[PDB]
Amino acid sequence: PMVSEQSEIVTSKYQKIAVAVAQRIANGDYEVGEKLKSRTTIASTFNVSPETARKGLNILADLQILTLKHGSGAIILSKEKAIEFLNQYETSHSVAILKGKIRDNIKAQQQEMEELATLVDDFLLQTRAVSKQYPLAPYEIIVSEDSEHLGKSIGELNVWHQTGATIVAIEHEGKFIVSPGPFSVIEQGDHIFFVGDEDVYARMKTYFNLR
Amino acid sequence: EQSEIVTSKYQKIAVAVAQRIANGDYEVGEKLKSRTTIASTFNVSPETARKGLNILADLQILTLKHGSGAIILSKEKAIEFLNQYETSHSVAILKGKIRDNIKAQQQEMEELATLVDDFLLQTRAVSKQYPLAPYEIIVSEDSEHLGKSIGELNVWHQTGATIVAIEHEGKFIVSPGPFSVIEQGDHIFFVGDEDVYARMKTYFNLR
Amino acid sequence: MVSEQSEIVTSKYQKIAVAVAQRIANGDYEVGEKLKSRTTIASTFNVSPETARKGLNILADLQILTLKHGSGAIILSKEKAIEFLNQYETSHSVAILKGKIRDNIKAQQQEMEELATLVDDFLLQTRAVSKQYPLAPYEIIVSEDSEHLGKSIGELNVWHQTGATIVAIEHEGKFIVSPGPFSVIEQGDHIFFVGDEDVYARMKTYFNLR
Amino acid sequence: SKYQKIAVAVAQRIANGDYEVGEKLKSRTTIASTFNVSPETARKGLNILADLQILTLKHGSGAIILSKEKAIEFLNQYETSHSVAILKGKIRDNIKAQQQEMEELATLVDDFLLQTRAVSKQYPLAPYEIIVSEDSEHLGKSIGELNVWHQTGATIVAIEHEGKFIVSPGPFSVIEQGDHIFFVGDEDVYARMKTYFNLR
Repeated sequence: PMVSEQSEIVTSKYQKIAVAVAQRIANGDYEVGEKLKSRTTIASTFNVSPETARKGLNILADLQILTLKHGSGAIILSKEKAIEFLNQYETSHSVAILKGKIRDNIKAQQQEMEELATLVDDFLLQTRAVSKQYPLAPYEIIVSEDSEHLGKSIGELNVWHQTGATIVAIEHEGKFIVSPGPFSVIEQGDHIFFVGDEDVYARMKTYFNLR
Repeated sequence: EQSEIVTSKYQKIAVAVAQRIANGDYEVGEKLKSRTTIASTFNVSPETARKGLNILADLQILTLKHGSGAIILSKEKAIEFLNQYETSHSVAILKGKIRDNIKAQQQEMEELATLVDDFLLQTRAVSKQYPLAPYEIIVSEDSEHLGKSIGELNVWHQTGATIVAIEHEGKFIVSPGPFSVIEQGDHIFFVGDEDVYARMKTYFNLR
Repeated sequence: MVSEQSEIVTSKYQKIAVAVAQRIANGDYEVGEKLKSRTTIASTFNVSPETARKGLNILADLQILTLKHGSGAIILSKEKAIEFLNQYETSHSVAILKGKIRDNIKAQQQEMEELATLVDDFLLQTRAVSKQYPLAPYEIIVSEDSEHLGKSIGELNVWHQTGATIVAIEHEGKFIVSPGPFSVIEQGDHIFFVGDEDVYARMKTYFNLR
Repeated sequence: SKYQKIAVAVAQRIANGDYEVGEKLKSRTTIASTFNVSPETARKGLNILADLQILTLKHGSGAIILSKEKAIEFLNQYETSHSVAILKGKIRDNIKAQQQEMEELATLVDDFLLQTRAVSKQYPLAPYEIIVSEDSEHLGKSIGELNVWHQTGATIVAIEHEGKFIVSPGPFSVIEQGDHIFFVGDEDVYARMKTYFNLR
C-alpha cells in the first residue's frame, strides 16, 4: 500500500523521451525533412531500451509531430507543433516561475515605496518652502456633503478664531466673488478660498467638511 | 518680503493660555491674574495679551466682563478649541503617518516573500509524500475541447495527467473512462506531477 | 529552520491514519467490520508494529476505532473518519500557508487604501501660486498719518467702508499673514488686502492718501 | 526667485485687468523702486514677459502690455511647472503604479495558490493496490491496447516496476509480473481488477 523504499517516485519515461526528441526538433538538430535513425540507434543515444524509445516516439506520433508509418525510421512532420507541445508541457506557468514573478513584483513595489518616501519628504519640503515664497497664495476647500454649520454668516461663525484663516473668496453655485464680507452665507457645494499659514487648510478641513 | 513671516501674536497667547486651562493649571471658575501680570509672564504688552484672551472670550471659553480679572468657564471647550486649532491633519503629521504606513507595508511584503518561499518548498515536498493526491480544476467556457471525449483529447500526452474523476452537473463520477465528455462548468480530478495543474490549466482554459 | 542537507516528511503513522480513514470513509471498511491485527497492518505498510500502534491510536483518540478487543480494531464512525480527513487537510502545512498568504494580501490591500486616502488629504493642501489673479493682493502704505489708528480691524468695519478684506499687515518689519479682526494699524505699515481696482482707490481715499 | 515673483505679480495684474489692454507701465526703474528689488533684476523680470509676448519694451518710454490671454497662459503653466505641482503628480503616478502592481500580484498569487493537491479529502479517490503475483494472460502489452477500463472499469494511476514507482504512467505503459498497480474506482472495481489479472 505504501511506496517501497527502494522505489524512487518518478514519471513516465516515454514522456521524457518525447520531450527530449521534440526539443531537438524544435531546436533544428532534427530538421523537418530529415528522418531519424533506427529504433535501436535512438535507444543508444540515451542508453535506453528501444521499446521505450518507440513508445516515446508514439507520443509524438499521436501528437502529429512525426510519423512512424515508415519502417526506415521516423520522419519529422511539424516543427511548429513541436514548439506548441513544448510550450504546453513546459507550461511556463508552474508554481516555481510564478514564485519568481511574485518575488520580482514585491521587490519592484518595495523600491517604489522607498521612492514614495523620498517624494513625500520633498513634498513637505516644498510646502514649507512655498509657505515662505508665496505667503499670500490662496487655498481652496470644497464644502462637501458631510456638513454642519452651512447657511451661516461669516461673522457669526468666528472662522478666524478657530482656523487662523481669512476668507477671501467664495464660489457659490458657479459665481466667483472676492472679498464677500461677514453677512455672506455659505451653503453646500461651494468653493471657499482662504489665506493663512501652512496648517490653515487642515483647520478649515476639520472645521467645515467634518462634523 | 524683506521681513519675516509671522502669524498672529494674539493666537499664540490664546493657544498657550487655553493649553494651560486644558492641562488644569487654571481650573474651572477660578480667577486669573490681571491682563498686566500674565502679560509680563509672556513678555508681551498687556493690550496685545488682552486681545489674545479676547479670542477665547469670543470663543466662550472664559469671561472677562468683571474687571477683577478673567474667569474660567469651560475647560471642555478649551479642549475642543485645542483639538480644532492645533495640528490634527496637517501635512507634517500626515507625512509621518504615510511613512509609518509604507514601512509597515514593507514588512508585510517581506513576510509575503518568505511565505511564498515556504509555500513552494511545501508543495514540492508534499508532492513526494502524497504522489497520488488529486488536483481539482474547473473548466471555464473559454475552452476548445468542449463536447469531446477523453480518448481523442490525448490529455496524458500534453499534460502528463491521468483524469480520475469528473463532476458534471452535480453528479460525481469516479474513473470515467474515455466515453466521458467535458462541458463548461465541470470539475476534473487528476493526478500527475507537481506541474500537471498548470499543464491542465493552459490545456483546457487558456492556450 | 531546515538544513540544506535535510527534508520535511509526514510521519508514517499519520499516513497510515489517513489511509485507513479513507478506506472507512469511502466504505471499503464497513462500520461493523474488524480490522486485521496490529502486526498484519504493520507488515502491509512495511512499518514497525509500534508506528502502526500510533496510527491506530490516532483514530482511537478521534473515536474512529476502539481497541478494547484483542482480535482487532472495530470501526466506529464513517462520518468521523470524514471529519478527521477534513481536519487533516485544513490543518495541512500548505493549507495554513495558503490562508496566511491570502490574509497577508488582504491586509496589504487595506494598508494601500489607507495610503490612498492619506495622500489624498496630504496632496489637497496646496496654495495657488498664480492661477488666481483676482486674488492677487493689493498694497497700500500708512504713509500719510490718517485716523482710526491703534484700533483693530473688526471694530472699524473696514469692509463696509472700503469693501476690502485685509489678508496681511507688515508692521515695522514683521510680515503678518491673516492677522484677524484684533490686529492694529499704525503709521508706516505695509497693508495688503484683496478686492478689485475700485476697492484699491476706495482704500486709498479712505486712508487720506490719494 | 525674486525676479520670477515680479514676473508673476505683473502677469497677475495684467490678467485681472488691473493694467488695461494696451496700458503702459512707467520706466522699469520707476516700478522697480515700487518693489523692494533692484531695477536690474526687474528688467530681466519684464524680459521674461517680453519673451512670452505678454508685453513689448521697444518703447524706451516704458512697457506696453499686449495680451491678457497670454498672461493667463503664463500663469497656468507657471503653477503647473512649479516644483510642488510636479511632485504631486509624481506621487499620484507612484500610487497608481503600485495599485496596478498589486492588482497583478493579486492575480499571480491566486494562480499560485490554486495549485494544491487533496492529500486526504478525496476518500473516493484513494487508490487501491493490486499485486500481479501470478504471471498469466494480459502481460507485456500496453494498457491502452489492453482495454483496461473497458473490461475492468479502472484507471491506472501508478505502476511500481522493478523498484521504480511511476506516477501517471500513461496508456503506453506495460504490465509485468511482480508490479504493484495502483488504480481508482469502487469496491467492485477492485474485485473486477483482481479477477481480470487471474489473481482471484
